Amino acid sequence: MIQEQTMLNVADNSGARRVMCIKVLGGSHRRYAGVGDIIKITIKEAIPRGKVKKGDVLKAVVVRTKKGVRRPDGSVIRFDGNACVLLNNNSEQPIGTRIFGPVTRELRSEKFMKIISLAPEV
Amino acid sequence: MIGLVGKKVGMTRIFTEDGVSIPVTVIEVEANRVTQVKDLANDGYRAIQVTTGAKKANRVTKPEAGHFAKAGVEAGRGLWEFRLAEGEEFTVGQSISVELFADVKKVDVTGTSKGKGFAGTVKRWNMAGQMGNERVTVQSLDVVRVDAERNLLLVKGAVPGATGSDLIVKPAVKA
Amino acid sequence: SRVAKAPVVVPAGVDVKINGQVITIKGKNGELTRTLNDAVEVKHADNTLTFGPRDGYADGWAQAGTARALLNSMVIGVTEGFTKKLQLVGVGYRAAVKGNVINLSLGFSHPVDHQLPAGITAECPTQTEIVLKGADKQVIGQVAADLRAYRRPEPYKGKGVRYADEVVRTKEAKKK
Amino acid sequence: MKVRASVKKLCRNCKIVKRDGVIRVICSAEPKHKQRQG
RNA sequence: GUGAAGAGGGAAACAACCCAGACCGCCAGCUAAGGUCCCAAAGUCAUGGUUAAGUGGGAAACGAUGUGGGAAGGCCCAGACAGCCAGGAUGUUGGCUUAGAAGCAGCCAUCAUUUAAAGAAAGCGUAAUAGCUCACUGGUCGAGUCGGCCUGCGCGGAAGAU
RNA sequence: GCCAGGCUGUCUCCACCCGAGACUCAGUGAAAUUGAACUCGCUGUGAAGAUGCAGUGUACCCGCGGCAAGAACAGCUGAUACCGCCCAAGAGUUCAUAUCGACGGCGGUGUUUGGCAAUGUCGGCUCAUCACAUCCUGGGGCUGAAGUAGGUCCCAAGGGUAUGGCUGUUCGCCAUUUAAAGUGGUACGCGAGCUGGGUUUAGAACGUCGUGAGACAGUUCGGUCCCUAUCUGCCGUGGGCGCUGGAGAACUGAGGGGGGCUGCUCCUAGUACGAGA
RNA sequence: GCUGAAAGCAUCUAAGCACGAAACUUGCCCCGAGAUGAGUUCUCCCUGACCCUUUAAGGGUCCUGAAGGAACGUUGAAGAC
Repeated sequence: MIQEQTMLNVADNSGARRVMCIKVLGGSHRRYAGVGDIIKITIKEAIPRGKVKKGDVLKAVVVRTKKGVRRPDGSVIRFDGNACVLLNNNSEQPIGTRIFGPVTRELRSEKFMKIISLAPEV
Repeated sequence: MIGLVGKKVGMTRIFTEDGVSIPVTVIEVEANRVTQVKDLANDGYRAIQVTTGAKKANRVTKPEAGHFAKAGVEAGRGLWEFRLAEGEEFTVGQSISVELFADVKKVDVTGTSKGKGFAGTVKRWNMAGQMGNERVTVQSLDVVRVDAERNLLLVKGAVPGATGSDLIVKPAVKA
Repeated sequence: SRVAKAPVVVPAGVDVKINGQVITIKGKNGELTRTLNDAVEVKHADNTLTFGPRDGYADGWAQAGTARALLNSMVIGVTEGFTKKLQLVGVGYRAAVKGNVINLSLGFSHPVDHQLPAGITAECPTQTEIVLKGADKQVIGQVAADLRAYRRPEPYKGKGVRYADEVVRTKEAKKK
Repeated sequence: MKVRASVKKLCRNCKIVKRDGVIRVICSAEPKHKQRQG
């Protein structure tokens, strides 16, 4: 579960360490966003040299949720924290070719066909 | 068409073959025999009075005892009415089982919500007053399993009323 | 006034009954009734239907002419079949007619069916162009109103050609 | 369309019709000349 | 003049609007303003006219085309208004800014034979062609018809208050 | 005096638990106020928002727990100013009104400037009511509509009609979403409902006026935000009575309560056909 | 909008005469016969006697106490009472 001004971790090799959420999209007058929802985040720390620079504002998607998600059989997926990966409006293919931690099975969306290959640990 | 009155027992989960957990609310549906028939000529409309349960002879008022005797059936715990849909009629003493709901796949549940004390304006409207103990209906519910030999009924979700509360299940008007 | 002062010849084979204001016309095509206005006291006048408005009505002459016109039309219809009638239909898209239903695909994703009001001499001489007939007399009330309401070969693109046998207009197309 | 207080025959092909107590102008050449309130 | 310092009735209520100056009592009669469908007492009263819109029952200046009527005016059984089964034929594919304007864009005349009759041209559409109508002219029915002024009211104007 | 970080229901949203009151039983018990009351809503008038005047509609009599809806600011006239309209030169490839529309006239407004001469006043929060004179869901007409999108007009109030930085701000500017982030009346709604951000009850502070107390639409600080809301109105629930001998149930129903929202994709379908786009 | 004249063309209408916007109302859910216009149906219970008067919607006396409710106890996922 993610709300306005929520701390999200980093699960890509883009060099980001801390990312802050500024706006929530995916529904008019919406107060919360899910794992399979788009959010607007910024960057707090950046590597010395790289493609990502301080002050950039861009889309992102949560891959792991502290609250977790439910399953039809009653099973629940819970993580130690919230992990988010930055996404761009154009060239949706994220720069990060490696993802830390496992992923769930809800990434079968039309736009998430290229991310299922990554994250070998499920 | 016509619904039946049952008793709420509890709710749990039912696992499908594919491995999906589905909530189910347990309703005991005793064979609700018909006591009286109302018609357009006499009563002004077509309806049937159904009864369920069983009351002790010492705990049944003599007028009710005579009314049940006229129908030639044992005295139940209450009477309920269901409007006919201009379809087949019924006869007094015709026991009705849960087999009717075995091929509907869509049911609506009416009942009284659990009583509660006074709820403030923020708690109620989000004027403050007592909540619960009023008729409320939740429609478009799908029956999961039907057990004719055990007088059991299971529907998805939750239904008004606590354990042991009487409720009414009717075929889903909306479709 | 001018229409009222015009006796209408009723040929053989047509029966006219004047039950007060009620006018009943029978003939080869079939029965026909039309409750006439109370402001006209038309005389039977066998072999004619001479119209004379009742005194005390300002609208008497116009009502008498209104009567005369369609009373003559009804007479020469019951003798031959709605002299003053047609229809227009074969509707320019994939379509068909059967029983009392004309199945159509007028520019929609679902079929649109117009109920035929219990009687029609449907035909399809050519594919799609304007025509029809008189035999249906009173059952032809509108009928084509539903056909045109769904679509009236939109007068820009002509996407689907007109009706039974004759023509309709259109002018230029951009989007399909 | 025009809802002005006064309606006049702008062109030859204008007809005055009193419908529902309203004097309208109907034109068979250009619909633009159609005005409602007379 | 009223109220101040005059009661009472009417205008639905109301002090400056109308009638009207209370000595007291009567279960008597007649009037003023205002009414005579009820509420609430009186004509669902007589005659002569307007009203088709609840305008009456709220509204000004300013502009037309409804009936009732007045002054009249034009064309009218040597037959009018609306009408059209009939005609609209020929160079005038024009010189002219030749890119085609040919009447349907303009410089331009705005002619001339058939003639019971037709213009070198008013609308619809074509790159212009072409084609369909109208000015007028043959034939039948046919009697009235057309444009403005005066107006009382119907109307616009006009949109009024939980 | 400043920065970075860890740190709690201050909030998205509040969820639940322990005590003291709130409610009942037994007894003690006073006040603010009080002309008398058999103390309803709406329209109209009124020294001008009427429980008491004319009209209209509803309501069986009496209790209980409740949210609190109950000179400075707010008379006569309308030059000024705003609003709508009529005519209409013209722009618009020809064509005034598809869209604008110059010069003119006509009315309405008290939404500016104006002329005469203890009713607590602008904001923000809670709570809302009503007209469309409609921002949207909109359909329907014209289009210069060879199309969604649209440019303009008739109707629609059934419903919806934002978040943050500058102001106390109404308003306005800015950035991001949405279908839009509407116009106005309700003492420019709502302080005996909530705070007072400046102004404008009582205190005091700075500059000015007067010897003086005092005063300043000259400017800050905070500011009893007074009135046992008796009573008016409403949600819920009771005691009495009548439905005509009495009683227990099941219901038809005159009327009444509130909601009729919506994004994305899918197959249809790269579909109608369209010179192609 | 099919035909369509009046007014040999034409026109939504004059006449034979139908569709249609999510706009409006029903339809969807709940309270509701104090709706004093006080509604409909089923069942149950009472089938005594005497006296007087101002002689009739009269009064009193002895017996009777029907069904049902209330009274009190256990109490409830019903409840401030």
